[PDB]
Amino acid sequence: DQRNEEKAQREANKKIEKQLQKDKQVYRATHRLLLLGAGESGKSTIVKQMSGIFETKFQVDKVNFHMFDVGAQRDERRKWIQCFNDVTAIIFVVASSQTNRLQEALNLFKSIWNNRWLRTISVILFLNKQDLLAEKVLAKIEDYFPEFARYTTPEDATPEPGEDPRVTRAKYFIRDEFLRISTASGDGRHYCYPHFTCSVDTENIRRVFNDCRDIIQRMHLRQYELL
Amino acid sequence: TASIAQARKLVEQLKMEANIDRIKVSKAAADLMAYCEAHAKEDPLLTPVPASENPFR
Amino acid sequence: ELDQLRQEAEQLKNQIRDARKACADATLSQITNNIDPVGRIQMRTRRTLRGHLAKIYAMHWGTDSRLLVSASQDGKLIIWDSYTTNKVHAIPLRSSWVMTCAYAPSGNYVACGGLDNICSIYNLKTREGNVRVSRELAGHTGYLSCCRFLDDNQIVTSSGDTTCALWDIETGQQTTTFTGHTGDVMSLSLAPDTRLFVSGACDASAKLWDVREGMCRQTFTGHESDINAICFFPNGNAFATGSDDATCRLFDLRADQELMTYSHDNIICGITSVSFSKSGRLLLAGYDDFNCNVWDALKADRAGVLAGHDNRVSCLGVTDDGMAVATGSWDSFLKIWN
Amino acid sequence: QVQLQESGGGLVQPGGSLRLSCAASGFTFSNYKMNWVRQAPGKGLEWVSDISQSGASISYTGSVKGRFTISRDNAKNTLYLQMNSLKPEDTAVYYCARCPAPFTRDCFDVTSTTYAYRGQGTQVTV
Amino acid sequence: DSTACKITITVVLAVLILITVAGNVVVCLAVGLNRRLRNLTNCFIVSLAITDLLLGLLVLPFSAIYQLSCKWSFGKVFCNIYTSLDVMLCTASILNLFMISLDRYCAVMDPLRYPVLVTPVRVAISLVLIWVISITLSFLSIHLGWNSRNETSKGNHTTSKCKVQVNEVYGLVDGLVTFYLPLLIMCITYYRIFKVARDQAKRINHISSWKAATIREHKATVTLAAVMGAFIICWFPYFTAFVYRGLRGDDAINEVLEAIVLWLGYANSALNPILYAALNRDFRTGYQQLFCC
Ligand SMILES: CC(C)CCC[C@@H](C)[C@H]1CC[C@H]2[C@@H]3CC=C4C[C@@H](O)CC[C@]4(C)[C@H]3CC[C@]12C
Ligand SMILES: Cc1nc(N)sc1CCN
Repeated sequence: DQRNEEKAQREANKKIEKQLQKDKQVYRATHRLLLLGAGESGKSTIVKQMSGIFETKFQVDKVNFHMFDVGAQRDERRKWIQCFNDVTAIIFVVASSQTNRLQEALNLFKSIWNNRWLRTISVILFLNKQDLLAEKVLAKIEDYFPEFARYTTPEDATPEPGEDPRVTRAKYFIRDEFLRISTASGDGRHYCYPHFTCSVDTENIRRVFNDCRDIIQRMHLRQYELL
Repeated sequence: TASIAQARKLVEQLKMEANIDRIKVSKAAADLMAYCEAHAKEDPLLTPVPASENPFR
Repeated sequence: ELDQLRQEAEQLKNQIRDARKACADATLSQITNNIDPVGRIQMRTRRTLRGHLAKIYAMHWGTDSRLLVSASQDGKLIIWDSYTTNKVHAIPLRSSWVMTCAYAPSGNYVACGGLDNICSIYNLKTREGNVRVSRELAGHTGYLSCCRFLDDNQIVTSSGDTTCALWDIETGQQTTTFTGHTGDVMSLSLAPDTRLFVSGACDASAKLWDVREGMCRQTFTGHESDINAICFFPNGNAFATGSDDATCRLFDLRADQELMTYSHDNIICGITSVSFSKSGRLLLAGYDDFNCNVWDALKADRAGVLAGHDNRVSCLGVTDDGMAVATGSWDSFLKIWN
Repeated sequence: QVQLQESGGGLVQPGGSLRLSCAASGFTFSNYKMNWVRQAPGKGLEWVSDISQSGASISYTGSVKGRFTISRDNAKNTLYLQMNSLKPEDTAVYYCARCPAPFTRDCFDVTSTTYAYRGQGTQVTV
Repeated sequence: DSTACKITITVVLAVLILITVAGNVVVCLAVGLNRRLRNLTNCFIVSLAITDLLLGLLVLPFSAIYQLSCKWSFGKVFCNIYTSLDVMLCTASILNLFMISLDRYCAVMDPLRYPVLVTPVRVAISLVLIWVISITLSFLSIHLGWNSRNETSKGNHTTSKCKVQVNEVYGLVDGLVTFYLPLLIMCITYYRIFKVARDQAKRINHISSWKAATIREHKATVTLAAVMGAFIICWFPYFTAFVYRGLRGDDAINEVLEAIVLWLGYANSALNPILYAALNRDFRTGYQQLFCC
């Protein structure tokens, strides 16, 4: 009489497998993003333009993106963050605008970059609140980064036609300070994609889209020994 | 005075834990070894089980 | 007053250390020198369970030694019948960040939780065949960590907010809060008599807690880094804990001291899960090297190695009958070893 | 049991030197990257400097670069910090911190509020 | 020196057969033993290895003996089967290379749609279409006499010759369908992939200022050339000769050229296990695990 129990179990398994196939396709069609930075950085402004954890869903050119905003979690993030070793990218928001907040952001970035379970994920780096740094430098980097005294704007810089050089060199100094960490390791398995942005903008979604395109394209090119 | 408030609980916890009727480690070791030896025959992961009795054969 | 309290705390710590030293008459490694070794222990993968799409974070055996519940980062729990490898249930979850899952000792309910700080309890005994959330417990202020049923009406949870809680499932309220840890609480273990439990934290320490009184009965230390896994010795008189030091330690509750250390020169990776065999003679520990080593509790010598997972071994479990060991990993597969 | 003890401090003059010491007990010292982290009264915790496991990689903050020297002695099991050419803005409580995982390059929760792998610190007032 | 030549050619043919069989068996072992490689991405590579393996076991061992002996002693009913198997397997291998190229194009050009574009059902449909075309060309056409020139052919005195007959239509249709149009499509595909790869390499090398270039464009070009040069060098002259003799006639081509082009076509089955599996770092990981196991 156990034959009927076996048959019923097989039927239930078949139904579960059909549902799992549908869920597998849906899962594989979605890109997941981690959003870090919940301090002076305008993370909530970026979220608005785009409970332990909050989820935001959006679509760009019929591509589905699922961004995860960290909610009620303590300052200790060593064990928690290991949950995010499978995201396609980490979006790291640092305000470029009283302690050395920029040094703390650089230390957190360095920690994320060199973590055993995270050192395959590219980081999309948003250097936010560029206008507050523009105001401050035109009226404090040298007192926290003395090497900035010898920094010169580079040759591939693309400043706006109305940008004071004193703002250009500071923004590119900060960007280069992040790239100095990003470039020192990874063996090509991950790259940093820095961007300058205002607190309120509309191009952030497009920039994240393009950075995800570049990340996946570079991964595939690495797979085929074309890069 | 938050650190004083927390130290007032730390000292109480340490005082409470100090009053434990601890035994000699040799007695606990003997008890654990005796338990392990008594139930050794009942552990399939220590004594292999024939396929006719193993459900995962 | 702060300096006087600090000095009193130091004096009490010195007194406790002296009381512990007073009992160190011999080591387990000396008493067990006359005990025959377990020999070479070998196991083979008997079943492989597939169907998860992401990391498997938690796994728990049923009390009938035939059903398994596993949780993955897809947002799904899967209830398997291990004897046939068929899936019995698949439960979609509200959020995909699941770090723990638990099977009720009666088989009626399944609990889970994670980064949403909420422990969800699903009723499997559904008249319609549709598994629904029977309750949600939402009193923590940090990511939810290991949770274990005490009975159909009580559950003990731990979280990243440094506290543990005894919850009454009928009302959705906390009935006891256990405080005293300073770091995140990583794993729980319930005593076989369900009167005490032991909680390990990111303080490199563990605490023996009294369920009914809400007090911390004993504090054990000796690890250098965070404790990731903890389990009870089958008779309830000892713990085994694993940490990020690449070491495991057996502690005795009555001597209030560390009793044995299991470590190896070639192991520098952390321990993700710890469990005991039915007799307590074999200690199984899963490592980040994608492998699980089997140890001899009494003689502290490596006995056998379980190999086959191609990613970090997240969870380990032994059936109440002791017949099989289940292992989960980040490669989305479960393995049932003889 | 992991326990760190700081030594040194007191009232100092601007332009002087001071040697802070950190003694360890309860772990293997030569496997963890070591940190010095200060906290000013009225502000939060801020990271000063670090030295690696073997003592090769030494890094500082830009505000403290060229005036501080972090060293370690794995044989004598101690951590030293030399403070020459001081500044009146450097009056703070100093902590010697230990990274939680051995044999790694990343340190997450060093500059945090409730962290249990560092000592009680020492007061340096200029 | 005719016997020294015979012995040397025998050794060369045996070495080629052994290399083909060993390489394709190694690829199949890598996929079977390390189930981490079982992916939609690797199914075309697995199919290509098996096809080539069959050539090692079913066709080449007889082609080598016919060329050495110079007589088809096996028979006439077997001669129709040997000609069919050769056509089927060679066409299947070429079309598998074409599908690998198309899969890589889809992977690189639109990485955000790839998980949707190459759903497994489309892979199965593509493989079924490949095998339908191969069987249509190899068995349906041969047994129906579609490749036969006319009824004016008297044939050889006995069954000793066993060579694929080529009518004018068969040469132009077999060439265009199986090699030339796929060749054009693959060339365009890999040119576009090359452009994307070199642009990415330039960006990666340019973002670094104080750090020396971490990526070599010349090495990327070399990988693409090895992928295409092998295909063209192996297959172009054989189909050129095939199409030429279909129109002009068999009496026009010399026998040494007929042998050289046939064996150049066969040799491509000894390179596919290297170009596609040995250059894929997932298979290099598998080829460390295989010996580790
Ligand atoms: C990777 C490629 C180059 C390996 C294949 C090597 C090719 C060129 C080898 C394999 C079999 C060889 C043929 C074997 C039989 C003969 C008959 C002899 O009377 C003239 C040469 C000729 C026609 C040989 C030319 C070279 C040949 C076609
Ligand atoms: C004549 C012909 N046409 C193909 N597509 S293959 C083949 C045989 C290869 N030796």
